[PDB]
Amino acid sequence: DIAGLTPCKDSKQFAKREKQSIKKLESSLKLYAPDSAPALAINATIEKTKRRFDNYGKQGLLCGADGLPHLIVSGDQRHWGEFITPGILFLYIAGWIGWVGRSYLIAIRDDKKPTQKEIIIDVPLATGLVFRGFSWPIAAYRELLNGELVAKDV
Amino acid sequence: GFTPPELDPNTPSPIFGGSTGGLLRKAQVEEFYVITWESPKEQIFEMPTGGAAIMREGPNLLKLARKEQCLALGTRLRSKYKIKYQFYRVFPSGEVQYLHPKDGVYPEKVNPGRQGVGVNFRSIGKNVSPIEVKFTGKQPYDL
Amino acid sequence: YQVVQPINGDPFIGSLETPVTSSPLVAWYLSNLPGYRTAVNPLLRGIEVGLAHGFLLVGPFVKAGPLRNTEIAGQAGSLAAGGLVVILSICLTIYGISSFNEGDPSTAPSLTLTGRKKQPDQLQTADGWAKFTGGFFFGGISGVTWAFFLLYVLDLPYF
Amino acid sequence: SHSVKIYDTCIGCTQCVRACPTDVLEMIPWGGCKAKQIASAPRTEDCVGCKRCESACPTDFLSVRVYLWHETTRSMGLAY
Amino acid sequence: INLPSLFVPLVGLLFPAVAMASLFLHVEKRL
Amino acid sequence: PEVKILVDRDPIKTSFEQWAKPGHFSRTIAKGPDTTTWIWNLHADAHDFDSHTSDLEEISRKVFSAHFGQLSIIFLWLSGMYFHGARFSNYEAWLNDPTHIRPSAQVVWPIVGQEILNGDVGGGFRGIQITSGFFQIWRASGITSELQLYCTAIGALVFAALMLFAGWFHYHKAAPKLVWFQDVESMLNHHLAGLLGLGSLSWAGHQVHVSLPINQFLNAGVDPKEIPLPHEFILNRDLLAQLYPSFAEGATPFFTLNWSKYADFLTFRGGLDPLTGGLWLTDIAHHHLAIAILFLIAGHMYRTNWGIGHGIKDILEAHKGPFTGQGHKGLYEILTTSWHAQLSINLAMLGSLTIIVAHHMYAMPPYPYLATDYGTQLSLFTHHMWIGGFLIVGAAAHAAIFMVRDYDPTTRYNDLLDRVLRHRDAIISHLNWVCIFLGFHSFGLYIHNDTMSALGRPQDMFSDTAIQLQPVFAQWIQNTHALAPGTTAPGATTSTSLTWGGGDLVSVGGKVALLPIPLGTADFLVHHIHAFTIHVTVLILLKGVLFARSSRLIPDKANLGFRFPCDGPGRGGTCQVSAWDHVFLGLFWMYNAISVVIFHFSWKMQSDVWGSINDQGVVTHITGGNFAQSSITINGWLRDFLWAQASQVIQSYGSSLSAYGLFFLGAHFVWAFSLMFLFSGRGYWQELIESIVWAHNKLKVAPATQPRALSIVQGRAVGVTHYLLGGIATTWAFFLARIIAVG
Amino acid sequence: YGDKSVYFDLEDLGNTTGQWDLYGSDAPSPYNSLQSKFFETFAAPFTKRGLLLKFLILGGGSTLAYFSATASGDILPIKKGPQLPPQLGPRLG
Ligand code: CLA
Ligand code: CLA
Ligand code: CLA
Ligand code: CLA
Ligand code: CLA
Ligand code: CLA
Ligand SMILES: CC1=C(/C=C/C(C)=C/C=CC(/C)=C/C=C/C=C(C)\C=C\C=C(C)\C=C\C2=C(C)CCCC2(C)C)C(C)(C)CCC1
Ligand code: SF4
Ligand code: SF4
Ligand code: SF4
Repeated sequence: DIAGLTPCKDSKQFAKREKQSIKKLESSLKLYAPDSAPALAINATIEKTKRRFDNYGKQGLLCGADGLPHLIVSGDQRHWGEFITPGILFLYIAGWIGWVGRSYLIAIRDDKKPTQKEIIIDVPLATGLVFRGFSWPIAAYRELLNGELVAKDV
Repeated sequence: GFTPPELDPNTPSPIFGGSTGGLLRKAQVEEFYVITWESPKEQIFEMPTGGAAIMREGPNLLKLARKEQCLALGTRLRSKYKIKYQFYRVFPSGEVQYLHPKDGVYPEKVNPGRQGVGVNFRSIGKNVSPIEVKFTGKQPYDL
Repeated sequence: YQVVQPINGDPFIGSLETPVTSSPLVAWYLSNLPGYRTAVNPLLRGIEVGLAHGFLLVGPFVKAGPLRNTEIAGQAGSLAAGGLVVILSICLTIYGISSFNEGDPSTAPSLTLTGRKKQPDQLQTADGWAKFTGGFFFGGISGVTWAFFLLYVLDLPYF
Repeated sequence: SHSVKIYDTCIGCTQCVRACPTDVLEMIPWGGCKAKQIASAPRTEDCVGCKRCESACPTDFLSVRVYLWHETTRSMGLAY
Repeated sequence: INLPSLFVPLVGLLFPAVAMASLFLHVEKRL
Repeated sequence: PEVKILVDRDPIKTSFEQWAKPGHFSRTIAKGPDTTTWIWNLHADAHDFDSHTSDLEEISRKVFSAHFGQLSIIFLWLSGMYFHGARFSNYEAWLNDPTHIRPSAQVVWPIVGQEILNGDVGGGFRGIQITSGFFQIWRASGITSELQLYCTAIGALVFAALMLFAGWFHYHKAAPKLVWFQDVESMLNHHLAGLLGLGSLSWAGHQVHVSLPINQFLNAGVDPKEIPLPHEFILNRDLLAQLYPSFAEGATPFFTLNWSKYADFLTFRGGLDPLTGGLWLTDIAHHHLAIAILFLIAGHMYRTNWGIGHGIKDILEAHKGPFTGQGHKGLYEILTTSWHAQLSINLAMLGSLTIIVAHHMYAMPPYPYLATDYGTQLSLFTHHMWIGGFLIVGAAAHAAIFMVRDYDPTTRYNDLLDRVLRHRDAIISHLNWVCIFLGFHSFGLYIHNDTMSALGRPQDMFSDTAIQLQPVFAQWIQNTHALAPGTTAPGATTSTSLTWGGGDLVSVGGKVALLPIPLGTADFLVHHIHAFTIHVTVLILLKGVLFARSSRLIPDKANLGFRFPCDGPGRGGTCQVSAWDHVFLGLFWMYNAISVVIFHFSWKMQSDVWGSINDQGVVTHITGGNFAQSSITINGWLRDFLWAQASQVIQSYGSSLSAYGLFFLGAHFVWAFSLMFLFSGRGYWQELIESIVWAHNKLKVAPATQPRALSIVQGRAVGVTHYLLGGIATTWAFFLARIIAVG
Repeated sequence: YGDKSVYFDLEDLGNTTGQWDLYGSDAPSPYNSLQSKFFETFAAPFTKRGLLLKFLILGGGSTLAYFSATASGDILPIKKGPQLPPQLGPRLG
């Protein structure tokens, strides 16, 4: 496949690592009582590990000679779920945060003592402002086009 | 124009028990400083070098190894005890040099008998760059 | 009664008078050492100092040296002591050359503890220091030779 | 000896003179401000380079500038 | 006759000694 | 003259007005923030009461209330301990089989795969092993069930609430007046007798009734749940009579002065209990009884209200000789008007006391099953050592603060202090010489050994087999201690500790509890290293304190204050001339000294003390006695100690100790991060922040509160804080992982 | 200087600045003439700055060269040389 890697579902070292992990987890389980709280916790962890490995095989991740999943970020459409749509999600959230904070700073910049509203957050105004980050992708775009995103005269 | 007071030996020195912060060989071969004041009453003050000393009644004379020490002592005498002081620089040859207050009035108060030294008639931002004074003995600020 | 006093009663000189600094026996002992025999020819004081130091240096080199266990311990240690004396002579000569000039008087103090005049110690001159260092070198070599001869060359049970 | 310069922006506030710990600066008659005063540096040979004067100057940029230069036993503040 | 035996002390003891003495004399005295 | 209770009503009314205003104490701070620097200042001077005001009464009231708050915090911490032991611990399982189960009183919820930290500690329990040694304390106290731990936790919570209320009430409702705080005679009398003596008597009373009978039943092999409850032993007295017959007479021996009859449970045996590996509880009870008597007597010294007693002023002023003029005259007035003087004295004493506590606690273990719990021993020793070192450094910090701020010869003149300030130059010069001499001969010998070993000349090394440097004095002293019982101290059967000698190795559960510690050439070298480091740090701190007010460089250093960056680049440069900077350097040197001390302790214990006993009595030590021959070179310390023993921590990944490896790496990171602050200056950072702020201004997103770079002193403080945190934490992780995996 | 409490006078600056010799003897030679007459006569040729310096440097250099170039086997193991066969490297040698 890409970069000489093979799918984890049909890879062999991936399955070997899965088996070894479960064996290691089970080794501890046999020491305690069959149905004690530690035994239940260890069983839950084993089930979690099995579910994790099955999901990794299901999503179609690529596994190297090491038997571990590898992430392709070149832009291949078969792997957009590895970096590109999480990347878009991060960009949206981070722009939300930055736009909300900038809106707060611009809103409080007109008082005689703006610093007072900076060490003591004016929550009433902040609660109204935080929701602009839902549509910041549009507000920032029209802010740039309208030419007042960037401070002229500087 | 303010004849500076002449240093008067025989004036008593402050009561002091001795210290390891006194004069050294520099006083012997280079220079040392002497400060004099009046102090209306006998009282205990903090020495600029060691512990505490007591000013005698009437004139007091103290010899220090640094001018900065003399100035610190004078500042304490002027602000804490409200005493007028003057100090000199003494060379191994036997010379004495009146130092402060140079013209009878302390340097803080403007006096009509002082000329300007090292005053530039321009803002600090109008000095030439080093390239213009390169390979000449002058510095850009000396101009 | 207080024991510690300012120097000569002058409380503005950076020092004190203490039993260690100025006690009768200590003052006498210090004044009777070659370094402080001001009115004596510097060569003889140097001879005494060199003898003492050269004899001193032999012990540590011989006993603690790399060849202490070997039969040639005495020879090796004595040679090392002689070499150290030679290096000390070099140091003395360069110090004197750098710190003194022929045409200048002695830099030693001219006053004593009572304020009376006295001839400044000639050791602090150029030729005075040259004589002192030559005497020190001679005395050091002689002391090393004597310490080496006293042991090994002669049995003389010690330790 | 360090070089101390007074520039014409000085407002004669006197704060630098109060600060000098070796009596290097002074106040002299002048006519270009309300105080008719300006700082002078006639005794820079006693300057130690502490730059305590510059910390007191309220003008922007400074009106008193200390340029550290050749070092002497007086400038190095040595008592021995 | 072993050439290294002669030179190693010469360059490690004699040379630094003479050089340091000469340079101390040069640096440390008024001209 | 008389001692009485003086207070003032409603000095400050509880309210929320000052909460809304950040930094009410300082007027400029109260005005508001101009730059980010403001914020830092607000924290840097939070507890600097003597700077916010000048009235001694207000400072004293604030100090008293803050003491109440901190006491409340400590009580809350203890309540948390007892609750966690009660609910989230395997205390009963450990109680049934001490040597078998590894103590643990913390579990982690399973959220992000961190449940791996819930390791197998034994007793049908999975959690994080604890090295605080609480299980041993609870066993020694007689706690057998979790109901008692629950009750103790609830009581400690209630006392934390009471402490908090007391602080509020004393600062806001009834604030003692200054004369009340200045009454030191009655204070000393009560603390010596009311607190220490009476508290020790109370604890001895508990031990006689609860610790002794309960621990006797436990050591007899009775299951913990079958033991009579601690209160039964008080109701029916034959319960006690069975274990110790002398309880039959009951108190009459105490009142007829037939005290010998109490020899059953009040002994002078010494040594260790061969079953539990700790001190005999019958010795500890007698200990606390004697201590109670001594303190109750000593707390009757100073005069308060009935003429009889001692005036501290009289005692002080009665001492003076020809070498010190009128010494001790005026010290009473100094120590009753300045809090920093008292704080420095007390900090020095408490640091020394904590260090001594560490030494004595690993010397003769006082709790059952503590000696063979190697992790607990190592952790306790290291913890107490670090606490003591920090307190000692704080002593110097506050001595310098007093010297700068409260020292005044015009009104409060003392002769001894004046003489010290007058010959400080000689003091510091001789201390400097001693430091150099010790450094050359202690460390130089290590370098000599290393060079000889590298050149293939082991016969020239300073070792036990080449050139021996035997500590004859220490050997003689510990030999005199070994012969002590029966010769010079007839009433004792066993020596004070098993480290002195006499053989009689003590082991528990197949593990060595204690045995004689030999002193050789390596011990000599490391002890001289210790002396060197202590002397250098003392030099730094003492020079900071003595030259705090003035020196030949800056004759008016006091006018600048205790804390300040410098005095400019004049006089060649006056960087770090303040006393605060001397404390800042003393911190580094204290870290060096304590690190070397704990390394010595750990390696020596592993090499020559800790280990496993076998059937024939052959002791196999954790490290096969390589300290004597490998510790005499730096290469051995790097190889046989650091490299060899780091394997446990670095491998911890994939197991319950993985957290220790994570903290190892993180501590390395934080330590290296500190160098960022320790090596740079604030000018570069301010210049860079200028460009950053411009980039922000370009987008109308610049903060109103201007972001300034950290102050110089703050840069130093941050650097030292991060350095200490990183180093101490990496050593913490290393020690814990090594001793839990190998112990 | 020293009248009562005065500690300063321009007439005698040496005393004022503490230019004393704490331990100078100012006493005659403790040696009898005969011993000095020998020492000053046999140690005379070593009291010249340049001569002594040059002689010391070159004599010490020649002594070191001679003693190091003619050392015996029991002195320095470096020049006694190896006495064992040489081992091989992991693959080189
Ligand atoms: C860089 C050149 C250099 C050289 C060539 C040497 C050579 C030597 N060193 Mg040295 N050393 C050096 C650098 C050097 N060292 C440095 C930089 C250090 C500081 C780390 C030391 C620290 C050191 C120590 C601590 C010791 C040595 C010792 C020795 C001697 C050991 C072998 C022996 O037993 O011979 C023969 C042994 C003898 C005792 C004969 C002494 C050597 C001759 C005969 C002395 C004659 C000197 C002569 C008058 C010239 C004076 C110097 C002049 C050139 C200016 C050997 C001659 C060991 C020693 O021998 O003690 C002295 C020893 O203890 N070295
Ligand atoms: C920069 C080049 C260089 C370097 C790094 C060395 C380094 C070394 N030489 Mg060597 N040497 C060199 C050039 C160099 N040599 C040349 C060009 C010759 C003449 C062909 C020699 C002849 C020589 C002999 C006979 C011996 C050594 C030996 C040694 C070793 C012991 C120290 C010593 O004896 O000092 C060097 C001794 C000399 C006689 C050097 C004189 C030759 C040059 C021109 C001196 C340069 C001085 C100059 C002012 C400084 C150069 C600039 C800068 C590097 C400071 C040492 C590793 C000894 C040895 O074998 O080790 C066991 C030894 O006995 N050398
Ligand atoms: C319970 C209600 C209450 C209220 C409303 C107040 C109100 C007030 N107190 Mg007060 N006080 C209280 C309880 C209260 N106090 C108690 C219980 C104590 C005993 C400790 C004190 C002792 C006290 C003193 C000594 C002083 C005040 C002062 C003040 C006034 C100044 C602002 C202030 O409070 O500091 C700020 C508010 C805070 C919440 C700061 C935090 C302090 C806590 C203790 C920190 C907790 C420590 C924490 C565990 C540390 C670990 C960190 C970790 C979590 C990361 C203010 C009007 C000061 C004053 O009146 O000035 C003249 C004053 O000096 N109080
Ligand atoms: C301070 C640490 C230290 C100490 C104690 C020693 C000690 C020793 N080294 Mg050594 N060494 C050291 C560091 C040290 N080394 C370091 C850092 C290096 C570089 C890596 C070396 C490298 C080295 C080499 C290569 C060799 C030694 C050797 C030796 C031995 C003989 C050295 C000798 O004779 O010199 C001369 C000794 C003296 C001149 C004595 C002077 C000191 C006197 C006794 C004290 C004076 C104080 C006095 C009591 C004050 C009282 C005053 C009163 C009278 C008024 C000796 C036991 C040699 C050896 O063979 O080892 C066995 C050897 O060859 N060393
Ligand atoms: C029996 C008398 C007695 C006792 C037992 C104590 C005990 C204590 N005092 Mg105290 N003191 C006393 C008399 C006493 N004092 C007198 C007469 C004066 C006036 C001269 C003072 C003035 C004084 C000051 C100024 C300070 C103390 C402090 C402390 C505490 C020190 C820290 C500690 O070790 O915590 C040990 C913890 C415990 C022992 C836990 C139990 C605590 C109990 C409940 C204490 C109850 C004792 C108290 C005096 C009861 C009277 C109040 C009553 C109306 C309820 C400690 C609890 C310091 C402090 O504030 O504490 C942080 C402190 O700053 N005391
Ligand atoms: C009972 C002990 C004690 C007491 C009551 C005091 C009391 C005081 N000290 Mg002091 N000190 C002590 C011990 C003590 N100290 C010790 C042991 C040392 C040596 C380390 C010092 C060194 C010291 C210095 C250098 C200074 C003081 C200062 C002060 C005064 C102001 C402190 C302040 O509020 O600043 C603000 C306090 C803080 C900002 C808290 C600092 C937070 C630390 C660095 C973080 C700790 C990290 C934590 C342990 C682990 C990481 C957790 C994190 C990751 C969440 C105050 C009266 C200052 C002063 O000016 O005196 C008048 C001052 O300059 N002390
Ligand atoms: C695709 C991809 C990639 C790459 C890419 C690239 C390379 C590109 C680019 C890019 C670029 C070249 C960019 C740029 C930019 C620029 C500028 C100039 C900008 C800006 C912006 C701004 C300025 C903003 C602001 C704001 C906001 C909006 C947010 C919040 C608020 C604030 C105000 C902050 C890779 C292959 C890796 C992978 C896959 C994916
Ligand atoms: S640098 Fe210091 S000493 Fe020099 S002129 Fe300025 S204030 Fe005075
Ligand atoms: S501080 Fe500045 S403005 Fe004020 S007098 Fe001095 S030079 Fe002029
Ligand atoms: S580098 Fe910093 S601490 Fe040093 S003199 Fe300059 S400003 Fe002061």
